[PDB]
Amino acid sequence: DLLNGRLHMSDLELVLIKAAYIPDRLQHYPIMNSKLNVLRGEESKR
Amino acid sequence: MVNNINWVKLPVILDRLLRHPLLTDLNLETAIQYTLDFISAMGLPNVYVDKIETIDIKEYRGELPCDLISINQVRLHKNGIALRAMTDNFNAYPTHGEPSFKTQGRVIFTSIKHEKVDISYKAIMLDDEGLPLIPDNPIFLKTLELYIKKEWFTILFDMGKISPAVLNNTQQEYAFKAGQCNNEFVIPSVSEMEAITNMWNQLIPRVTEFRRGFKNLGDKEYIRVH
Amino acid sequence: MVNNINWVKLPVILDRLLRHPLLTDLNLETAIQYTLDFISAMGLPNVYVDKIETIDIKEYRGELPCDLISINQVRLHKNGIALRAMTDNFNAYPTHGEPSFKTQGRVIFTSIKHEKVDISYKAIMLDDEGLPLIPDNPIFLKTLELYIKKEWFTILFDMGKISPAVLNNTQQEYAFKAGQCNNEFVIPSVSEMEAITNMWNQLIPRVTEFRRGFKNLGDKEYIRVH
Amino acid sequence: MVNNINWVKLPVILDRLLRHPLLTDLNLETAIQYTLDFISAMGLPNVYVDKIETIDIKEYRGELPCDLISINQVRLHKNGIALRAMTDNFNAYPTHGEPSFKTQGRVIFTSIKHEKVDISYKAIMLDDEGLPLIPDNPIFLKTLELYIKKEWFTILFDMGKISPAVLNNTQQEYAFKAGQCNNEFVIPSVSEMEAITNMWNQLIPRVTEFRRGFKNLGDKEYIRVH
Amino acid sequence: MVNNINWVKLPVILDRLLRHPLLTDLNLETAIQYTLDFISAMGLPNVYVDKIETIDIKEYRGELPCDLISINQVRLHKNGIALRAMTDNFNAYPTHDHKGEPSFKTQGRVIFTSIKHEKVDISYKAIMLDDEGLPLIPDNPIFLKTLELYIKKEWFTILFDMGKISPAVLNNTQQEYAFKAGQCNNEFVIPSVSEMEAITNMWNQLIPRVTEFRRGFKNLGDKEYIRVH
Amino acid sequence: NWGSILELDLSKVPKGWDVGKWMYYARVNHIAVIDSFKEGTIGASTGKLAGALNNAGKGMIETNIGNYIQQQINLLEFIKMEMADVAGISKQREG
Amino acid sequence: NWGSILELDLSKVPKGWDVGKWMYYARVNHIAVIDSFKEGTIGASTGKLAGALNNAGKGMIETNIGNYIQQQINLLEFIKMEMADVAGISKQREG
Amino acid sequence: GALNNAGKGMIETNIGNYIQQQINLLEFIKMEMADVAGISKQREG
Amino acid sequence: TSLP
Amino acid sequence: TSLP
Repeated sequence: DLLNGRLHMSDLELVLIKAAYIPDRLQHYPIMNSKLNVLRGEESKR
Repeated sequence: MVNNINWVKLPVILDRLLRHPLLTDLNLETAIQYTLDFISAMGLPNVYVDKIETIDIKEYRGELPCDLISINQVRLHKNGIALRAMTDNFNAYPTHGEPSFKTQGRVIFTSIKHEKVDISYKAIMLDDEGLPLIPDNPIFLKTLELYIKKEWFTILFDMGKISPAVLNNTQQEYAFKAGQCNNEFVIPSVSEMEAITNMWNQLIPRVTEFRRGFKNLGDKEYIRVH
Repeated sequence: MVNNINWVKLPVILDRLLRHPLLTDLNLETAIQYTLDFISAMGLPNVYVDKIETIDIKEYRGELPCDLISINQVRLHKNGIALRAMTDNFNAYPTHGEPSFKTQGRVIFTSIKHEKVDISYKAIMLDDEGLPLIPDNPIFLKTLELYIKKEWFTILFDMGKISPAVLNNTQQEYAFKAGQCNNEFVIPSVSEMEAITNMWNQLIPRVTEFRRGFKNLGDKEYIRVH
Repeated sequence: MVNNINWVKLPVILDRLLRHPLLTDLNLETAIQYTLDFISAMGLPNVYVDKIETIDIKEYRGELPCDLISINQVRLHKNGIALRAMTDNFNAYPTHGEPSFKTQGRVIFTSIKHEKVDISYKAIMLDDEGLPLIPDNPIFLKTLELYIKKEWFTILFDMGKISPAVLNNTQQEYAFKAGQCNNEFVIPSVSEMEAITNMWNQLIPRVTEFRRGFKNLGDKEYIRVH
Repeated sequence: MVNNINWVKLPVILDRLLRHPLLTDLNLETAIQYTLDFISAMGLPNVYVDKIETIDIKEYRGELPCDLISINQVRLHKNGIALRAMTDNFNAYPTHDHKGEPSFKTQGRVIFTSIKHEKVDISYKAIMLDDEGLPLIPDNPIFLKTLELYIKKEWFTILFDMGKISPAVLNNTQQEYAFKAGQCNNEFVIPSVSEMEAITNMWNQLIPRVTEFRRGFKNLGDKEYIRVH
Repeated sequence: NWGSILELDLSKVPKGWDVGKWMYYARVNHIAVIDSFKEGTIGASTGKLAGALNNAGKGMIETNIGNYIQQQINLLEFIKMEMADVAGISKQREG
Repeated sequence: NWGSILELDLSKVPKGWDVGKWMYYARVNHIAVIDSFKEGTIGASTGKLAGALNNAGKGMIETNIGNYIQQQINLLEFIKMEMADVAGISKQREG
Repeated sequence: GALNNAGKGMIETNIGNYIQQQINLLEFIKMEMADVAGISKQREG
Repeated sequence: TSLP
Repeated sequence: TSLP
């Protein structure tokens, strides 16, 4: 779900939510997808 | 404002003033005038009573309520959209849009002929008598007491009946409590600061709050998660 | 506050005042006003007692308790969602959202028609009699002794019964203890700094503490290890 | 503090004051109050005896010990976790986290229903009589003598029985000895600078000492050799 | 301190004060208090005597000596490990689990340690006494001149509140005390030629020593020799 | 090396405001509503106390340990270079 | 060479606050709450003492031993450049 | 004496910084969205 | 007077 | 007097 663009707010902190709004939840930024897709783009071209 | 306004009558301020043996010739009649001079000169919006009334417009003109002091807004009754003030120099005058209003006395001058408007205005809280009803807030009471004392000591200084250092100290003791009484009634509460924080923190800015009656001004601005 | 607020009656301030023989005409009637003017002038939220009362809203209006001074918060009794502030000019008033409140006198004007709400408010702590109850804290008592001394010496200086150097010392002896009593009652303790430390140091910032009753404000923000 | 607090009685301050032939009408009664003004205005934490005492929280509430002045910490009895501070406005009030406390009078409002908590607090050290016991440190005793001198000479100056340069010299001599006595009781010793040397000098920061009883605050942080 | 602290009895200070004909009603009783108000305000540690005493801790508590003023260091009698200071608010108080580093805390005639049953050595400071039970003052005539001026300053303040001394006489005594009370502070503090060697070894260190408090500050001034390669 | 420490006096947080809820709204707004006409400010306003109780800005408890860190770093790059030259094994010798 | 030493006066640490815990919460928050209306600071505030007890900031024990180090570093570079000329074995001939 | 002097005042609001602060923020996100798809500025030219 |  |  990190690669599919979903953030689990219970994974990176102690929760003290269930509504998808950035004043309480957090925007996820797909900076790890581009690193993995070079290596799956080279395995095919090998 | 942090504190609620508890209302108490005008002879509360003469319990305080006639503790002073030089202010013992004050009546309610002077304090009726000197409180209206203090309620006005402070301009505090938490002292006036918010009332809303529907008035109807005959031909670009409507009769205004009798207790009006300051208009907050004037909105149309059928649409709900609010009227800006009128910049037009030639409003109802014929030759050979976004609607607007204007008020001078007991008249409101509109840009529309035959309609109904709502008026959100401010008035004074009154009594069983027809008298002003003032806050119980002992910072409003203490600078109202120093106001009427400063205006009675000025007459006694002009007459030559008060030393220059006694008017100088009252003018200093009042001028602190006038700047303090400003800050009591102005500084937002913990609840009024969330209405500002949700207005000051806007990723997508809301710039058309006047079309509504400033209803969505303090709404928290939610953004969807992707 | 590092210390605690232990209560004593009003006439403890008259044990302290009448050591000065130029103040030995003061009463319990005179101490009541000049303390309530004082307690309000400092505006310390540690002196007031916190009470919570569920009221019911009838139609955008509700009845407020009799001992109230300043509302901390209003929340919904069924949800727990707190109410922000009424920025609407046209609250109940129909033409042809987020819940809010506005309290002017003994009336609370909400934007919900028929509900029950919890009002966390601050009141004055009282005696066996119905008289206010001051802290025993000898900084508060030393500056309430100096406040009633400053307002009595002002009356004498206007009467011309006190030299300018005597009042100028009391105006200065008060002016230092008025800041010290402010700082005595405001600066956080070793326990109230942990409400600030867990709030200041945050990696994912919390910005919605008003929806809760400011409950999770000083909660520590833990990060998982990976 | 470098020196130790060897306690002596309250008549020690009148061996020193009645050396002055103008202060010969001070009593033990007046030395009692002017000591209590002086302990609280200075607010030095070495003069308070540190006591620990367990209470029983009945329903979000427990009584508080009769000689309490200031709470250092409150912790749970079974776990040991210190309670931070109550930031909530709606603590005991239900609708239709980390623990916390709030102490106003002789009662402590916790967020836990039925539990025991240990309170580490501060009291006044008493005597064989019920009178406060003062340090014999002659920086403290000299400026406590000058506080009783200054508050008495103020009283004489308002009556007109003291030259204005005599109170001005006594206000000057106190203002140095009050800041000198402050620094005598707050400058750390060699034994307490190690508890700051080990706290300040940390490669891996310890930022959670409040969960403990501030116990490991002075512990040296050792780093292995690899 | 550069000079040696020789001890003289208290009537040396009344040789000097009663040279002034305005201070002739000074007594030993008035000079005993004004000496102790002075010694404490100046706070020079070379005026106190260095004493070492072993006391026994019973239950996180020990009974402290009578003549103590201030503790330099406490250590353990078996290890020699020194104790730092108690920052704990909850020292000997057990949880209902009935559940690291030695530390101590001192308020009155009692010491509050973090150890239960052990002997501790306390290096403290006292007042040096006479044959009589009176304080014994240094011989240095910077100390005796500024003690003369301090007793003259507090006596003349009492005459000025009565109105028996002109304001220019107190203002001159407050000035002449103010210089000699700084000159006495600089005399009793500024280290010797022998005591600046103990600071030359501490300040100049290629490999820093940061644990002298664990010892009795014994090697604070020891030379840090470096091998030649 | 800890950071730069601000000496902040809370003499002007307004009346009826806790220090926590004032600072919590001070993070999120970057705007702190203050109150210069508080009763504690009657001295420097009316002129009975020193006028520096209203002004001169907030002091910093700030030591320059960053300059001491940077001095030790500029010595390690000096001595690792001198050990390189003595052996005759430079940096281009290693790469 | 030790760093700059900041001279700290603790006369504005608030009432009842330990100096161990005051500095600890100053490491954390970078905000050191101070008490400008302490009873110890009645001297400059009332005008009975000098105003330099409530203002002027903090003093530094700084000794410019780092400028002295860079002079010794630049003197070893000059001699090692000189001796490489005397032998006729330069730096680009050593490299 | 300021009625013959003191110069002419300016009603100047610094919206030169506010307009420039936006353009530095758009160019940070147009770069950041380029790295997400893996399509650089060199990749489009 | 003023200015302390 | 002030300014000492």
